[PDB]
Amino acid sequence: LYSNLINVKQKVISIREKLGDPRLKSLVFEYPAGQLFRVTPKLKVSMVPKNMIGLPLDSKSNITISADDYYITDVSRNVPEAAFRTRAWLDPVINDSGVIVSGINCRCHVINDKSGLSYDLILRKEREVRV
Amino acid sequence: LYSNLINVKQKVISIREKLGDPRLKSLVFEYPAGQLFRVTPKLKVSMVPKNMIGLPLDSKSNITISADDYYITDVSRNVPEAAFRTRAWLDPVINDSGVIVSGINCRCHVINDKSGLSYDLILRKEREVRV
Amino acid sequence: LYSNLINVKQKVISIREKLGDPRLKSLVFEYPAGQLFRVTPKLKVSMVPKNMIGLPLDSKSNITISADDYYITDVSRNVPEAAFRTRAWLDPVINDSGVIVSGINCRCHVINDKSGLSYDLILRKEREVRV
Amino acid sequence: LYSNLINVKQKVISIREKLGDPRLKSLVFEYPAGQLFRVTPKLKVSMVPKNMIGLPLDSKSNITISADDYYITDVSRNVPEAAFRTRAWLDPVINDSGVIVSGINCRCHVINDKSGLSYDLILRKEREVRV
Amino acid sequence: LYSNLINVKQKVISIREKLGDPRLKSLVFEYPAGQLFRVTPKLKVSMVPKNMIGLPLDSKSNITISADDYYITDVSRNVPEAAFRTRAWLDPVINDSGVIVSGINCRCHVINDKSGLSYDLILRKEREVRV
Amino acid sequence: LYSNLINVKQKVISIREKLGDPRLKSLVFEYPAGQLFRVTPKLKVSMVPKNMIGLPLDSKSNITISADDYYITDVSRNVPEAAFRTRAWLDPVINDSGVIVSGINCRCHVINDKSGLSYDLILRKEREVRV
Repeated sequence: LYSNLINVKQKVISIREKLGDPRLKSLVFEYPAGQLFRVTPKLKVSMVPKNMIGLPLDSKSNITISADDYYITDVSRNVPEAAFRTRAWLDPVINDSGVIVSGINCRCHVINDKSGLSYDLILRKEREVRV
Repeated sequence: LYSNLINVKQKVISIREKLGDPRLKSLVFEYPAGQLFRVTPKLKVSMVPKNMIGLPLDSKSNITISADDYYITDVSRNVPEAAFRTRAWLDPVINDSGVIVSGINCRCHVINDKSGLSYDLILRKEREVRV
Repeated sequence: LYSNLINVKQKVISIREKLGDPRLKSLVFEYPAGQLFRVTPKLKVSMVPKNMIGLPLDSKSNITISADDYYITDVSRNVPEAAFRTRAWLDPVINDSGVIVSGINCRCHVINDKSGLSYDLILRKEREVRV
Repeated sequence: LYSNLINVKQKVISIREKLGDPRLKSLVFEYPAGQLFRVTPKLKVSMVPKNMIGLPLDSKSNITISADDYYITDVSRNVPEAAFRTRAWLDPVINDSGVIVSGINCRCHVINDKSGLSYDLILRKEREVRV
Repeated sequence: LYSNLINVKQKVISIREKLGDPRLKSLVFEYPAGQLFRVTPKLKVSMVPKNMIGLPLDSKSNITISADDYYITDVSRNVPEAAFRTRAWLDPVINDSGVIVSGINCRCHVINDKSGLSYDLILRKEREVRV
Repeated sequence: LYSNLINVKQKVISIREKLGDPRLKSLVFEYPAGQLFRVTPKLKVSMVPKNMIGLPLDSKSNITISADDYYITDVSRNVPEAAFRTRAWLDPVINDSGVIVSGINCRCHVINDKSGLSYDLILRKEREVRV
């Protein structure tokens, strides 16, 4: 069916969090304009190693940076597609208010959507991060 | 035989649309001069990730673009070959008239025709799109 | 034996034409000086995708072209070797005379002869074609 | 569980040191500010071959160096993550004091953390080493 | 033993010539200073495709050439090693005298000697050939 | 154990020399300062093909050379590690004295030590050789 398949995939994946593994990271998005959208499972993510590159703002400049990216493997399709056009945060903290203080700032760099029941995406860290 | 094989392939593939998967996208072509040709199955398509490149209009210019392409896997051979020389639209909308208002503009970039009973093609998005 | 093997290979391959597949293309050569040599089987051929390159006449010029090539897989060794040094035509038309009007002009670019009983060759389209 | 799994992995790996193999090297870190953190198992490490490169301090200079790196395969996750942000020493010697005299100076270059129960890391030798 | 193994390999390979295949080419060398050394089996050889390169005499010149090479697979180790330092001829003709009139001129470009009982070598055609 | 394993590996490999194969080459080192260290087995070695490169003494000069390297596969770990920092000779001749007259001069270029019971190394020929 592909409709209940994504939801059952979320239910079966929710077993992974009951086992304490350190690869699990909390991902949040800001899909609506002002407030946040959180992925339900505390999914796992790997880190592709860094590469030393020029600035993406101006490539032919003295300022250079290291591009750091994260590889998120099992992320449900139930999340809105337009969420991927908005900045994402890995391990964020929410206060008493609706804002976030600390976390690791990332932007969706490349989408892999070959599997029909889950997305898989790589997201690049911002050049300036909070923590 | 290869004649009825393409038609039976269309009939068996028409099962995929009865199952609700999000990878299915509607493809239309404009093979005749003025009006449209629609592929029968609501086939699936993947997105190859973007690459930052110079302008194809003038390569050695300040203006740069991102080349975005789509990978259409199961497309029948029953479609006319000359349709591939005309612009294509992914998820288009047809009004009361014969024209299209909105959709994602693409052009056939590379043809893979190794299989004798279906085409497989990658089509590059236009630099300017409607939606 | 390798002598009757090529001829039996031609006989068994002649079954493929009795089945209507669209990958079959008629190849002709002009091996003797003035008249034509036609390969017996209506063999199949794939199209390797195009690449944008400079002119082979002068590489460091403003004029650029797209190199288009065809991959012919099952072609018998019974054809003369020296035929491969002459221009080839894919889907040609012969009139009442011995000349050809229309067809797709190609030249043998690379030979693969690893198999002892058939050639396999890739042939590059001419920069100027008839149809 | 993933909690006792890392500790049992340390216990089973502690068998490797009871067998005398020469690939085993002692790794120490300086995770707290001033004193040292030693990995429990005398784990094995391979040497990726050297490459001749420019200076990382100034790339477009006359001074060039050879980048030498070590590939540490089985290293437990029980070590603090922040230890990887501090210099590491391969085969170090500790005196009567808390300082180290001799050893091979290295810095964590790339982290591979695909396995959920062990890290695997490559660490680049410093340009100036003690021994 | 490796001594009789090469000779038995020559005897068993001598079956291939009794079967008429077109991949068989006669190779001769000029290992002694003035007269010729012929390999015993009429071994087979494939043609790696051509590449357009600058002149090896002067690389940064207007004169360019195409490097054409041949891949000789089954060649016995019984031939002297020093024969490979001398020019080789594919399909040569010997007259009534000890000289050769026609043939395809080649020089040993790269040696593959991984197998302990046969050589395998690629030999590059000379820029100027006889036929 | 890994201690007797290297010695038994030397004993079992000493069978290879009792069979006459031409890939066996005698390797000697000069690990102590003045006299020689010979590897016990007459191990086999392959030749990686040559590459045309600039001078390693000055890269941006008119003088160019061909880098020739040898791939030594089965070499025991019982040899001292510091031997690899000294020049090596393939097929050397020892006179009545402790010096060597003729042989093929090589230097350890890259070490592969993934296997815990044998080294495997590639060693580059010197630009000037004796024979």
